[PDB]
Amino acid sequence: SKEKFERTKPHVNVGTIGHVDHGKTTLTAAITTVLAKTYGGAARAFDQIDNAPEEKARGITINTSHVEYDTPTRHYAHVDCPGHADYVKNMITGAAQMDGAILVVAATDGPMPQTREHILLGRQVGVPYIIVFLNKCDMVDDEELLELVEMEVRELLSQYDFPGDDTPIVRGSALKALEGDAEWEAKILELAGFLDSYIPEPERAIDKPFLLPIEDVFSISGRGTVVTGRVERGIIKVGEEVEIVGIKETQKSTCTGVEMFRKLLDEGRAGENVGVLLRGIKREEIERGQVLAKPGTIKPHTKFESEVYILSKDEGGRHTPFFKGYRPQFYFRTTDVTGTIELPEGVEMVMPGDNIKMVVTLIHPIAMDDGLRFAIREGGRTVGAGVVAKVL
Amino acid sequence: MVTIRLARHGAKKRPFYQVVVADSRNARNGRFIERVGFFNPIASEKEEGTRLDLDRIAHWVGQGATISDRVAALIKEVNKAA
Amino acid sequence: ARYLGPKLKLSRREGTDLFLKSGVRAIDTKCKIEQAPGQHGARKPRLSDYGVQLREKQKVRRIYGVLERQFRNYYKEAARLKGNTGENLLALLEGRLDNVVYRMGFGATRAEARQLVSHKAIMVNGRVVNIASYQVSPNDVVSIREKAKKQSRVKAALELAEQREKPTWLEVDAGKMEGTFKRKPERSDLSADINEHLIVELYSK
Amino acid sequence: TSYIGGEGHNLQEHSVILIRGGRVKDLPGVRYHTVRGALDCSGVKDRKQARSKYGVKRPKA
Amino acid sequence: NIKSAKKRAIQSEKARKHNASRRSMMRTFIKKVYAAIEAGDKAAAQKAFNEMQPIVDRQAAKGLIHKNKAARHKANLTAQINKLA
RNA sequence: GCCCGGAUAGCUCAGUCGGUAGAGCAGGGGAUUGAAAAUCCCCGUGUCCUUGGUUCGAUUCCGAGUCCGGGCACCA
RNA sequence: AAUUGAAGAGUUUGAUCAUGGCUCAGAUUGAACGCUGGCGGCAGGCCUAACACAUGCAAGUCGAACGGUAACAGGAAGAAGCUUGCUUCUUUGCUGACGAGUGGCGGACGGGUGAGUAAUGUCUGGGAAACUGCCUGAUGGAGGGGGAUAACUACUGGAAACGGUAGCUAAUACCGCAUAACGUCGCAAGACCAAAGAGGGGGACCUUCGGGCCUCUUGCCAUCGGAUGUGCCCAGAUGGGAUUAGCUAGUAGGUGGGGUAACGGCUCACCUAGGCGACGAUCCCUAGCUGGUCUGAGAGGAUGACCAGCCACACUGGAACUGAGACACGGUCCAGACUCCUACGGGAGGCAGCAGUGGGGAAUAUUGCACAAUGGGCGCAAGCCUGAUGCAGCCAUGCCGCGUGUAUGAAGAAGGCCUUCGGGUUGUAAAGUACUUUCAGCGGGGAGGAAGGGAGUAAAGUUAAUACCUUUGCUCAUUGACGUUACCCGCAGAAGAAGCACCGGCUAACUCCGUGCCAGCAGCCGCGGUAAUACGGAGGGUGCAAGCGUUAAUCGGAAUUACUGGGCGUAAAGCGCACGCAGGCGGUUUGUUAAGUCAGAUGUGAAAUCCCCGGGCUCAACCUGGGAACUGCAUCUGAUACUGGCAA
Ligand SMILES: Nc1nc2c(ncn2[C@@H]2O[C@H](COP(=O)(O)OP(=O)(O)CP(=O)(O)O)[C@@H](O)[C@H]2O)c(=O)[nH]1
Repeated sequence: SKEKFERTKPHVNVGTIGHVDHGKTTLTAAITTVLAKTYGGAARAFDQIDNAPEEKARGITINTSHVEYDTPTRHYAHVDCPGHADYVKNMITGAAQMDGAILVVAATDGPMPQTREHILLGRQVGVPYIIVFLNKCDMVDDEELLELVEMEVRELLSQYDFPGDDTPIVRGSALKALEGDAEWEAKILELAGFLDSYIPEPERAIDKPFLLPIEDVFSISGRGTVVTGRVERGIIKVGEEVEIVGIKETQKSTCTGVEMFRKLLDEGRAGENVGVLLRGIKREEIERGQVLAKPGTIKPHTKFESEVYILSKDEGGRHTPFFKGYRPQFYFRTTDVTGTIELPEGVEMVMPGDNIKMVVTLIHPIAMDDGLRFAIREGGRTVGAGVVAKVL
Repeated sequence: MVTIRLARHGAKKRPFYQVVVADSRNARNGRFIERVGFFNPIASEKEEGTRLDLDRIAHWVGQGATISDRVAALIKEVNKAA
Repeated sequence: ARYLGPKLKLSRREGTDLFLKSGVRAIDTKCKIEQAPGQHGARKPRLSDYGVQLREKQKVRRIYGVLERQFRNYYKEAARLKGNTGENLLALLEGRLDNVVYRMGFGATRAEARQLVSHKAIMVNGRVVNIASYQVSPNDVVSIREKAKKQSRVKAALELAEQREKPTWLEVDAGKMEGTFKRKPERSDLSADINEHLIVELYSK
Repeated sequence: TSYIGGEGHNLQEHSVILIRGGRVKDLPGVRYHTVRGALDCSGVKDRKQARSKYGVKRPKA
Repeated sequence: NIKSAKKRAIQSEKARKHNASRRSMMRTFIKKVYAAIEAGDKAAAQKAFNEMQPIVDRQAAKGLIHKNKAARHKANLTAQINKLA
């Protein structure tokens, strides 16, 4: 299908990051609400963005819900991620598509170690922009306390390379704006105009060989199988053959459908974050984590040597050193693979907070490239963070 | 309702037309009364190009056979004098 | 389609000369013939009746280079013809174009003759023919196009048949790599030693 | 009851397979086999000769 | 079903109302005769017959009765009245 | 995507509710019978699936994955 | 010219001959799976769940039937800015055209599936108690009026779907009157029965200035035909089980009435007591059928996917309506079940149409392009609609064609393998070398499928008419979805293009190493319990080839269901014996019948498929011309020896 997409504004990927119960989902409903009162059509609510019985029962997010809008500047794509400890895997899948992350900070608690992980995962997935919206501003009056809270958000981003001291921390109330307030809507509209100023239209390399990260799979009843993901590189159009590359025995299919949230786009260029239709592929064969590439230019790379910044208990890693043979999870922004920690002669056991480099052998092959920044999670804690130096 | 039309037989990209006498309510290759002659559109120039058993055709005209203009085009092609 | 392998090993298996490596030198003689079809060519075989029926089947195919599915269709055509099947089958196997071209000096070897037809060089009645299995009707002709004419290979290969017998059912001009065909071959005119009799029994079952 | 061919299999009480006809005439009441190269009952270890049956692929190395 | 050919549906409905009316008036005059024949009114049955003649034949000419059915309605019923009279 | 039961000597499996891994069959020897089976007698040959800790010591308590079986939720 | 057509082997036993099963060699397939993988041509592609299905499309057209015009482009009056005719632009159905509606026509065609049905069906051949829109031949008519309704307005219900009330107006919508005949009814007499008009052109005449009036085209009404399709009847044929032997009472027939287009238990009222059954009725199970396809020497057996014919079905069950025709796939209503929407009162939907999805499963495709050709619908026509169809995509699925190269090359090498370590083999194979370049790949040329149609043009029919319409030539611009086409040219370079099964006997083709009745092999008999031509590997060889194998299924071999063409003293088997009904068969003669039989003829046996002789794609498969055949059935005319009937 309904209403073919009309090429009007350059695409932008954005969305929420942060601590549990911090109004990330309410802000998501509130942002487009103020924007529904400015331009276009939107303003979904609490009942719509939250879809599961589990979610609307305990006020949580188990699946990364997506919403779309566009200011008079650019075209936008909002990614609503969870904030719960066991749902960190979900927000990382959302982190693989966002051109610019947006931290949702409640005025009460502020900078948390859990909020610290939502930030650290942003640098290890490639995102450079974070506009922090202080939510619950209508609940605080004691500014001396709140100004000390805001500066701790900036230096924590500054700890993790995000220029927080240069970052405009947006202050406002999302509750009133979602219900129709003329006062705090501008507070919401603060981040909106800064979204058109702090986060511009990046390098959209549409002239490269096609490659696309698999976010999730949505089988359309009547159409077939639609995989989801933003175009990492290259271009696609209905009438172009691709492949199913990654974990299992790699197969083939054809690009036969691209939708920008119901809007039919003929040619989905680089940066376009949509759902991609697969021809003759079942639900079972394709899976979460693989990648769609050009017909045969990405082999199933298995082993690679990486430069890894090992964290400490103070930096989010383990609290006790771990020997040769450690089996953690490796987030390739969507590809959670367990791998062997091949320690170099000189590091018998990994102390909390080391500056080392190890060789990793994957248990499931995938597309690999030198310079791939990937974080390391185990036991709820992101135990490490590395970047690929050598691909074997 | 009787009619004189073509049949479209042969193969892909190499048509052939059994000029036949059939009921108009059938299909293109369906039920018919009788095939009367034939036609080959790829018959440029050789020993055999087109045949229409004219006398039996004209017999059906008096019966009330509505000739299709394509077939009528062939009758105008294999004329009484031409 | 083609055997495309060691085409002298075939002659050692059947024991008979097949003119596969006819080319320039007259007789092979440098392959330890008749006693070495393979690694254990020292084993004097029993060679039973099914073998003698089958060895005859392979030999004829090995000469003209035909495949089983293709060769069986030649037998299917031979049965429906009038006269005698054993004769008309030898007529169809002879009526092949690459076999006709082989009888004209063009393509000193039967394989080369197949390649010559394969590369549009062979032309009949002003019509280029690529199909080496082109059935030649009686009273026709053959020649070579101006493009691939006397291309350093046709000359040398033509010299071979000049030393051969040059059969009755056809006639060569050799003025411009020119040929002319006549009536179809007779059993007594072709090969003079083959026993097609064993072949007819094989395809009966 | 179907005979599992080859030298060495990899089944574990569920392993979905494919059945093909044929008797064994060595086991009482066995009238079927298991297809080596189809579902979960994979190809036999290191077989060069006749690998269509027993499902070994062409060796890359 | 929703189709532009739904006119054929409503037009058949409109045609049926005219058809239900005309077919009913025809049958009453036929039933008028049976009321007469059972009574033995040799003149009245003839009156009813001669009265229903132009209305039963009119239905045959208007594409409703098959112009043989109506003829049969005349024939056998006539065979009754001259048998009585 | 979420929630459960399981991966234990070659095989089949019990044991925990922090105490240094057991049973049947197995395999071999003896006793034995015109021969064999059997029976009795002796023992783990274990990375308790992998990985880190809390700890004097972790199958254990947990936190997290890997694989297997089963169930449920979301529908570009 | 038209079927020139028939193979066996293995296995019981110490050994033989028999009998006799089991198994194999072949061809084939809507094929599936493993392996490998180059192109093209022509075909095929849900046989499993008649399971359920989002979206798009699959059936519309005519203003030359009518009231109208909501829009878009003109014309007109006028208005506005200002380049006062350059623009803006309000009125206006007056032209070009056309939504919404009335009406005519098509929607019953074509496309899909095989659930049901064992006979209400199908095929063959006859037969009469039938009907037939559109097409068409012949004969005639085509007079004159009336009353409504939708659309359109106003109010109003319902969330919507969907209506309701009061007025407006039309016709090729409806309805009388009139008028009727070789039409209907009837013995005749008599009685009664139809309707539609519009459009083009035009000199004169007439203009209440709509138009009348003339001509031309088409249509309307009545009737008899023809042709066509459809409906019905009768006879034969049309699976397995008798461990289903009796079944039926609107059932079998009659008299009268009704009903259908049409005869009739099709339906009634009464009477008669019968009707069917061993030459298989009922009953159960299974199943679409046929021309055909597969195998086969044939006779038969099996099967009947694609093409085509016929039948039935269209969510399940039922009924009826309109209509020439349906008891109707994109029609109505009702009940039910399952989804869907809901303001919860109440509604909407039907992919067994093309695609596609879920799911079932061993397994089967693209949410492609065009209406150019052909055909169908409508229309005067141009055109409008067409998931028919024409192509294209995808899959080696089948069939067929071709390539992956040729010549040369004896150190008769290396490496591998065997060895009597003598050597042989791998092997002219490779290297090297001299040639070539099909199909791919890239850059250029280039058919045919296209006939018509449209405008103008001239002539010819017709006409009062150099007008209009029809017909025949001419010209311009063109109409190709396929399509970066079939084919042709150049280019560089052996360059991108070889696997799979098997090697004991059957059944084409061998040795060694390793495992030791373990691992395993296998179609049949079987091998392996330290020497394997049988297992696993290596070398060589054999067969087949872009395919090779395995599995499943049909036939064959199987003269192991024997009509062609088997047996019964003991191999499996003569009822224990006799009597005898139905049934089958029958000595000899004459005459006759001509039923069986034989010949000849004609009707028919749909076409295609198979066969013979040819033509056209580079050939082939494939398409295709004619012929033969379709082994049969019906009727007539003769023969009448033989069999049967009849008479002695
Ligand atoms: N006073 C106040 N309360 C607010 C404001 N914004 C949100 N709240 C409340 O904060 C709560 C969290 O809402 P939610 O949208 O579930 O958060 P979440 O970020 O999805 C949490 P999870 O991490 O579990 O998925 C709700 O109660 C919301 O109404 C604000 O500006 N002011």
